[PDB]
Amino acid sequence: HHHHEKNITVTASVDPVIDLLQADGNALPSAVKLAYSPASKTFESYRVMTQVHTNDATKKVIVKLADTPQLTDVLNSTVQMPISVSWGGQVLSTTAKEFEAAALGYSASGVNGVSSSQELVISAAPKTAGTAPTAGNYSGVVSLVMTLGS
Amino acid sequence: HEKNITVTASVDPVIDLLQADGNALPSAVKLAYSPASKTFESYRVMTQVHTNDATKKVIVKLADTPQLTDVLNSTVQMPISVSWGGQVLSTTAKEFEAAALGYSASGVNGVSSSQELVISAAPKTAGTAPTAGNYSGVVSLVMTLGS
Amino acid sequence: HHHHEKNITVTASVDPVIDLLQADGNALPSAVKLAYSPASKTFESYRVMTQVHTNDATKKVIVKLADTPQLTDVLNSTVQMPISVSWGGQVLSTTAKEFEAAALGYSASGVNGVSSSQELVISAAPKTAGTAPTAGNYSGVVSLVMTLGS
Repeated sequence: HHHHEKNITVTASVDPVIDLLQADGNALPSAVKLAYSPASKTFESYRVMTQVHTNDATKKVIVKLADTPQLTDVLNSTVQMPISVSWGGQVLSTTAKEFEAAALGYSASGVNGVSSSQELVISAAPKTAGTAPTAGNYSGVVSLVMTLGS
Repeated sequence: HEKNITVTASVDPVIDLLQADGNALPSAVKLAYSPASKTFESYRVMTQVHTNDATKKVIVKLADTPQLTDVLNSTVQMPISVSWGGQVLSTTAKEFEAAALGYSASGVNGVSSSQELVISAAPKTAGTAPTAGNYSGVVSLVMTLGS
Repeated sequence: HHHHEKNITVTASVDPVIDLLQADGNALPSAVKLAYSPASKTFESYRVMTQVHTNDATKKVIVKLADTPQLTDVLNSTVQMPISVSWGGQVLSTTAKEFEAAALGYSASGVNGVSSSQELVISAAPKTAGTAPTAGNYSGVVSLVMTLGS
């Protein structure tokens, strides 16, 4: 008699060669929010455990940021705070870092092609410590580029 | 210091499917594809029927056959599959008897025992990777109370 | 080689003086969805554990709502279900309530400038008490305003 409808939008970003997924099998979120503490004068970092999945485990995994990430006041371009990104214990930047199979622990993981868990950390700090940031809403993009080759 | 929290709700006063933990189901899910295993990680959540009448059957169908479609290329699609209460769902409705849904084992009036909801997808051809891109689709659940 | 770009938008709402974070450090969510049960005829309350982070732990904290929050039918603005908000064991309102420093347990927390944890509860009720709500999609905003007193 009564008809109830429920629409759930399903999405996927597919890469056939390489991707970085959460260690729990989920997709990484497209957006994260960092909290700033007026008490500790620091941001609470975003930390997530991830695994690289690849279609060839004989190749090297190369990781770099497409650009230097910044939190920028959405009302004032001039007002910025740097973002720091670490993955698998390595500070990432615009200069590429190479990760070899042994170091990614492919054999350890237990499914072929998939790395051991590595932590991804995204965080931020004010440009100069001691000086509190200016109030506002801030935005930026961590552009993670990862390549397979050799 | 202003802090804004948007709060929403979708209300059905006769029947709804909620999470088994009491939360609402999400309006959207994101599925991860692994280039290593060539498969998608399924979305799995335990659910309960909440209903104004627990003596009726619950009939469940999909309004349309769900697909993941390349946002930039309509011609490139992958099938989505949906399971509920241990049954593969389709455009043809499945009937769940009131007794099967375990209302008397739940211990809460009008709340069914838990039933797993599974959404997943697979490449069009098994063992062959799909093409790179961003894909999207709707699972359109239709549930009715029998008379 | 093959390159896969993955862009993660990072945002922050920065307040230098005072802010309310989740008790685990993360930012509060920007949105919550309340379930309505046709079985119990109630909305499930959203509850989250929170801490005040402040640059002065000696000051009273004043908390109010900017407007009386409503769950309003997105198709009909005249169908409003009242939203109720409590924080730290107090029902909040557009009329301010004050929380003394001593009461917020800054000195019981392990951390300078961080209060003891305080529960935030958001819930709602039907437009007319004792009568089920009409089917629809509803939306509203809980605007929380918090300043330091004396």
